[PDB]
Parts: sequence; C-alpha cells; structure tokens
Amino acid sequence: RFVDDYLPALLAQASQLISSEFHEVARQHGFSVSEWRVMASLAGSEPISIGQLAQVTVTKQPTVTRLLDRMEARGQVERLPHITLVRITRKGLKAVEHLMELAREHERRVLEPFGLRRAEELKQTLRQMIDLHVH
Amino acid sequence: RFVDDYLPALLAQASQLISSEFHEVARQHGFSVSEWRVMASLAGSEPISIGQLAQVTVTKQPTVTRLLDRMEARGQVERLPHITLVRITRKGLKAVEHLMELAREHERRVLEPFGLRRAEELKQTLRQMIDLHVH
Ligand SMILES: O=C(O)COc1ccc(Cl)cc1Cl
Ligand SMILES: O=C(O)COc1ccc(Cl)cc1Cl
Repeated sequence: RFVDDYLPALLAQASQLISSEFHEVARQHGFSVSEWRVMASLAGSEPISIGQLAQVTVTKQPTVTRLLDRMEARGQVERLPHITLVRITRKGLKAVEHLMELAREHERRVLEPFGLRRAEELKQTLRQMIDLHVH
Repeated sequence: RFVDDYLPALLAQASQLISSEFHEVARQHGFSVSEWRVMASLAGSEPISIGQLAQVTVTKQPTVTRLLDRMEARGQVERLPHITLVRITRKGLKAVEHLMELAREHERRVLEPFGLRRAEELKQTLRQMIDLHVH
C-alpha cells in the first residue's frame, strides 16, 4: 500500500501527531501555534529577517507579518531596520521560557523509546534534508 | 539554538519542504493537495472509513467530507455503507496512477543521497512514531 511507505506521507503524519500533542500544552499556557513558533524560534537568537522567521516557523510571510503586528503590540517582539529584522523582547522570553522547558520534556518523552542513537540519527537526517531542500 | 534541534520543528520543516516540491508536480497534473492525498491513499485499497481516510490524509473530517462530495460528483471516488466507507473508482485510479509513479521518482531522488540504510531507518522510525501516537 503506497501511502504506508511514502516518505512525504510519513513525514506529514508524524509531524501532525507529535505537534498536536504539544499544541494542547501550548494552548493551556495561552499560546496559539503561530505565537509559540515565533517566540520559541526567536528565543536566544540574534535578530533575524522576516523571511528567515517565515522559513523557520513554516508560516507564509504575509501571515507572519500580521502576527508580528499583534505580537509587537503586546510587547513580545520588536521589529527593527537592518530588510526588516525581528527579535524577541525580554517580556516575550519570560512569557515563553517555561513552555520551552515543557516542550523539551515532551520531546524527551517522544524520543525515549527509540534510544539516543536512533533519536540522534533521526534529527541528523531531518537537518540534512532541510539543508538540502531549503531555498 | 532551540529551534535548530527541536524534533517537532525539524519534522514540520522537512515535511513542508519535501511536500512543497511534489505539490508543484501534482498541480501541473491537475491535482490539489487534498485531491492527491485522497486518491493516492485510496489507490489499491479496500474501502476504508471516512475517519481512517481523514487520519491517513492528515485532513480534518468535515473538510474530507466536503472534498468527497465533489470527488464523488466527478466520479473519482465512491461512498458506500458499512459508518461510511469510501473507495477509489477506476476513473480515479486512472486519473492518479501516473502521478503516483512521478511521486515515487521524486521520493527516490529525495532519499538517494542518504543511502538505502539511512532511508529505511528514517521510514521505520517515522512508522513506529506514527503507530505510537495515533488514536
Ligand atoms: O508547531 C509545531 O509543533 C512544530 O513546528 C515548530 C515548532 C516550534 C518551532 Cl520554534 C518551529 C516550528 Cl516549525
Ligand atoms: O501532501 C503531501 O505531500 C504529504 O502528505 C501526504 C501525501 C500523500 C498521501 Cl497518500 C498522504 C499524505 Cl498525508
């Protein structure tokens, strides 16, 4: 059966199942999916361009720009001129840091049955595939 | 940097990049993303329930039901009573079979740099993760 062993279907299914688990936690802490992705990807980061943020959050750039409008109004991010750069503020970092700890715990739980070797292999393969296909 | 080594972000990014590549081909052959997922997941399948189809196509069930309304009007799928089951028709199979060959070729190209061992390891890990987290 094709779908059972077709890589893009496996990636899409695994991604949605794991993400859906953590999105429940994120919402219980006041975060939408997009807010979580933006703050977690900016935490501990130099300012990056709106285009880089859209890439790493897997979000269309027009959508990211409207999201940053409201996140900047809430004091959680700041846009700055170099192209437009964006950074997390201290308020945003304090808003997200506990949730990031919870995300690490959940990821640990997802990966523990597989063992350190298989978990690192998976992450390295995914990183290599991303770097080969990103524009 | 958190996002660089956080499994759900890696899965979401790799999934979107690989899928976006094949979706260009699919549209050039007349298929939307959802139409492609439905027909490719039903090809060579016993009839399955709408809920199973929603799961394997990573699509919300209300959306799948409206999609099947129009795909059934086009003669490409058929809904049948057991719960509602759904199957691909011969017309649908003939519509999608070439695109499935192209999808296999694209997947081969994505996986070839990694070698057979790493490619099979990735697919087995993804399958195991899906089976551990699906409801
Ligand atoms: O939403 C999810 O569960 C996975 O996607 C992400 C999660 C965290 C970050 Cl920082 C970036 C992305 Cl794309
Ligand atoms: O759309 C994509 O590129 C990947 O998602 C799929 C692809 C094919 C099938 Cl059959 C099922 C799914 Cl979820």
